[PDB]
Amino acid sequence: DRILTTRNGHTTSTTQSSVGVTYGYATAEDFVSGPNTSGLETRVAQAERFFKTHLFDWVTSDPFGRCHLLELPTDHKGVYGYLTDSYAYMRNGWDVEVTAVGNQFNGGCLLVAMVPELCSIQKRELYQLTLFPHQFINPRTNMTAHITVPFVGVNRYDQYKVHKPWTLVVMVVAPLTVNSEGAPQIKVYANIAPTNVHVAGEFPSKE
Amino acid sequence: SGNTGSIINNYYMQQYQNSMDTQLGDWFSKLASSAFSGLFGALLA
Amino acid sequence: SGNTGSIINNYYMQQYQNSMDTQLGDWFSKLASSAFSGLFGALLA
Amino acid sequence: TTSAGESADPVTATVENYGGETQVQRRQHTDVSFILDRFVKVTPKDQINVLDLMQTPAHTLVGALLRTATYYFADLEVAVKHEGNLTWVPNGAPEAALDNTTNPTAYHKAPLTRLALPYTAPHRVLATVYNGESRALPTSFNYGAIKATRVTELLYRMKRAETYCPRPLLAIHPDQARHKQKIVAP
Amino acid sequence: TTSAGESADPVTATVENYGGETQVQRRQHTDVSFILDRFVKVTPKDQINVLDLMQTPAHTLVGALLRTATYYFADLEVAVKHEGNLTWVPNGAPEAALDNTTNPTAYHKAPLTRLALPYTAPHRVLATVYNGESRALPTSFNYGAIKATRVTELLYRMKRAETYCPRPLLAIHPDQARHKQKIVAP
Amino acid sequence: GIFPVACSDGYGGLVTTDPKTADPAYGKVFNPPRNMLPGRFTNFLDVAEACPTFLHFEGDVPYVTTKTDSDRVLAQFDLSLAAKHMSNTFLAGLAQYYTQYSGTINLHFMFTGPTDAKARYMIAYAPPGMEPPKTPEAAAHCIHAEWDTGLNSKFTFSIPYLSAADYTYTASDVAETTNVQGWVCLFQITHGKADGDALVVLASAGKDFELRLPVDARTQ
Amino acid sequence: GIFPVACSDGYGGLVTTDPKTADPAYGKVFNPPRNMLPGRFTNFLDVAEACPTFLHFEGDVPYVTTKTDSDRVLAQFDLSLAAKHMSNTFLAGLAQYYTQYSGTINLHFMFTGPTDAKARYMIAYAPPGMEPPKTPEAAAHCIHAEWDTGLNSKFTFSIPYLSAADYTYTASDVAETTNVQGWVCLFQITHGKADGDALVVLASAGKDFELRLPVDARTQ
Repeated sequence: DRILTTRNGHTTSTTQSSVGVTYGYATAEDFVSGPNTSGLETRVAQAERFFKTHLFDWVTSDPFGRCHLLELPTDHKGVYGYLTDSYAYMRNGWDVEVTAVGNQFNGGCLLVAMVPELCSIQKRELYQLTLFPHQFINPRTNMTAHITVPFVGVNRYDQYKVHKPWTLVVMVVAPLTVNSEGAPQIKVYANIAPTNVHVAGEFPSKE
Repeated sequence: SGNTGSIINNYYMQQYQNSMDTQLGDWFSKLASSAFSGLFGALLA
Repeated sequence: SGNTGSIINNYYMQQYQNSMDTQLGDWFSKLASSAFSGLFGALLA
Repeated sequence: TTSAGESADPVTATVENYGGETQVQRRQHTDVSFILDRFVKVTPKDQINVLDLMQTPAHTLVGALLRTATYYFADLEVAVKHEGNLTWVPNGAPEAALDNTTNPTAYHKAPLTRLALPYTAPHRVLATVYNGESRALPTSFNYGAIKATRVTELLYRMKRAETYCPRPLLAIHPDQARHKQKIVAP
Repeated sequence: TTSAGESADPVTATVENYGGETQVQRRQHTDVSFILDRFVKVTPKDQINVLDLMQTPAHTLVGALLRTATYYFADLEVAVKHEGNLTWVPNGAPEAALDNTTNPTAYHKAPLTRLALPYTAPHRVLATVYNGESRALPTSFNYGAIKATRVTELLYRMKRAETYCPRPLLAIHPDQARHKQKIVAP
Repeated sequence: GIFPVACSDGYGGLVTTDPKTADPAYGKVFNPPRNMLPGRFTNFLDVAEACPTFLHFEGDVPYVTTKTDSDRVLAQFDLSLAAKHMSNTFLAGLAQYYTQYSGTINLHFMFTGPTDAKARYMIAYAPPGMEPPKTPEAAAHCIHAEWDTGLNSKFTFSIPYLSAADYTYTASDVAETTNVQGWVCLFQITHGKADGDALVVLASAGKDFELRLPVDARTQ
Repeated sequence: GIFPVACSDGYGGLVTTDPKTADPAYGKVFNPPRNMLPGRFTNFLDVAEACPTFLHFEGDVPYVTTKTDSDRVLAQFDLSLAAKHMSNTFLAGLAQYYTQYSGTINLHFMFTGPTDAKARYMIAYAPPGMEPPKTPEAAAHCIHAEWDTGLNSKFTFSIPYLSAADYTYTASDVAETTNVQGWVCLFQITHGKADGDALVVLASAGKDFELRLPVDARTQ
């Protein structure tokens, strides 16, 4: 009864322990045809695929609130990051997918959250990270969390060299409790993908 | 409508009072109304 | 109509408010709307 | 858009010529009747002030934007902060008729007294420039004169404004690559 | 209600699950357009004050409750007690245009002068936080600036307020078993 | 003549919350379009009802640890929105700006233990009037509920709103130190090999939770 | 009794841009007739769109001279209405009295050489974010356009309005010296016996150019 294998473009991602995809803040995209671009935008369909990245190593000595904040977009050394140095104005959504593979005998949990415009946080502020598009990961139930968000922003197209709208945040809510039969150290990976990018305005070539 | 309490019409029209909004061509009320309730298994009385 | 913002009618009639204009018996909006556009020769795609 | 380069008919090579489309454009803030009917300060004399609109300065907004027109028609309403009593006089009366109170005085009501004046000129349309006597304007190009004991600050605005025959409008000359001034910021 | 503990879809185990029933609940006092359009005090400078809404303090009601939103749209009306004349200036004009009186001044009428300003920002929606330059907000996130001889107390309120993308809201930390403060009593 | 009025006395002062709108000064402003922009909320309760936020326990942690001894009280906190345990919750974030409330408060209980550790718990509501119960035998006579840890690992228990008056104060009294609105107690009844394992708790606004009478009592 | 009112506080001060009209004092004035009088304009953009006005180059001249060397940059000026090249234009005359604009800016390019001198040119729009291009090879990757001098001697290229925000400031910032709205570059690619010959340029308001929020920042 379960369709649990996502794909974006020509790359797939099958997980067998998906509790469900959480659509944050919208189920559909905004009007991409703005009046601040005079109709000179175009969709690049070849930017929609996953790209893997490493986040941290959740070990047993990590207390509450060992958070990790990577700003999206990060250094993409493929097709998507070519558009950052070749087009000035661009917009996109994201559909992140973090993995924390241990086994079903570890304990603890780590919250995953896509949060816009995130800087200067407190550890007393971490108690209310649930407000954002979030999805828990505990090894007793699942291994992945699959969050999808649209383009938010102050204005319709963005300059990603001077601005980073989203921030993938993973923090640890309960510490990793290994047992006699669990896994000692788990490593948190993530494959991130854009959704329906739209560039506008060609830079001159660097030559 | 806000924190207005007047039944009379405004004196200044609509565009010397506010800034007019422009269409081009909500969420958490739909999110809080799709909340699951009841139980998960076969209940008794 | 100007920089008025009142939906009510004026108190003073029309002739104790302004100076009445008299008929006897515009351009740059017609000039800017007759502007040529498109191309001059046979275009391609 | 390639054109006939000297016929001086209007051509607008729009942004659709290299792909794309145009948006809906609104021009209410550049209307000539909307941009001119707001108050502007002029310097007053002590008692007698002819209500000419070309004594508005050339650096202000609706003084430098009134001189865009060659011919203008506009009803004037003034707002003057004074002490004493302020008698308005129509166009072309003798200046000894400023003292008489049968002319439309406004008694002092604190702080200022604003009042709407009609177009009293004999001409069909006034003008901003005139080569008749080589100041260099006729004595008929005025809305009249106001006389008080001591006017302090009198303000003009011109409504139902019609303009004709545009003239050049000048912005100030940068000495740098671009005229960078200190814009407002938190 | 037993649930899927990690899917993060909303679940509301109501009070009918162990007998009973729910009552009609009214939420007018927690509406985002009702709770934000009331006056709040900010500290003024002497003359020039940019009308940014993020200079409201973090301890007050609609300053700590405006920071609940990431993105907000609201028309501002101010109420300022001053002496002299107070010129409002729109977004992004040079700050030398505060002295000119063609900009919308309000003459001194005792005791204070309240006036309704439009949303003059270029952006579709303003924001309360922005990671662009590492204060830490663009110069475009303002409703403009007001300049008087000496402002004494200027008050903000924000109406037709739309908010987007909520942020965490913090109450102060008790050191006791419960934060007991002296409530009002006869 | 002119229309006579009477400039009435006592009226017309500046009130900071009045429905009088100020006179405009600068018209004809058309905003950039904002329609169908993502993530809009209308009322602050819908954020508080659709998004649960953690609690606060001893050691600045949201989770409560299972207890391998004869004492079976996991947590026992008084029921107020100015409590110590409820302090970092978003629900008590906006209830710091009001005076009184009514309605249910959902508590969400997620168990984060391994697949071999099993336990069962209970949560009871002790209404005010006598001392709160210290054993799960004594707390069986409250409006309680039990659940055990299995496949679905989350439990949501809606705290009933029992009161004499129709609305109860969201600010616990400064001098009066008995907390006469109520206690809520959660225990463990047993656990199998669940030592050192956690139970992260959350709180949300209920289905019929609504606040009332906003004030500004300076953000503690 | 009489009709009671409340003389409200905060309202009624003199605002210089208000839609309140002053009370009359002297009525029954009939103007001389003015109907169908020639040369009337209604909005200031229609004068700015139907009448193009020259630019400003080095030497106080509107024309740009062809270059008989290896360097092929005729002109390279930043795109703002407070620029140095745009200064004597009527379009930047009335854009000195506003704060922000949007829309296209037409540039008109008339070639004034003899019938034996032939040349071809290009004009490109470099959006902000990196350095503007200095060669027509590097500027081929912009939103550019080329034309050569033949029978019709005038070329009109509409500058696109690309921006993040919906409206851009017509006043370049005093402290911020990067000019993050954009550059516009025009080159020559080749010329045949066109030494010492000119290319007079012009600027007009576009089809969808509209200004916004008038101020009075004293006529520089």
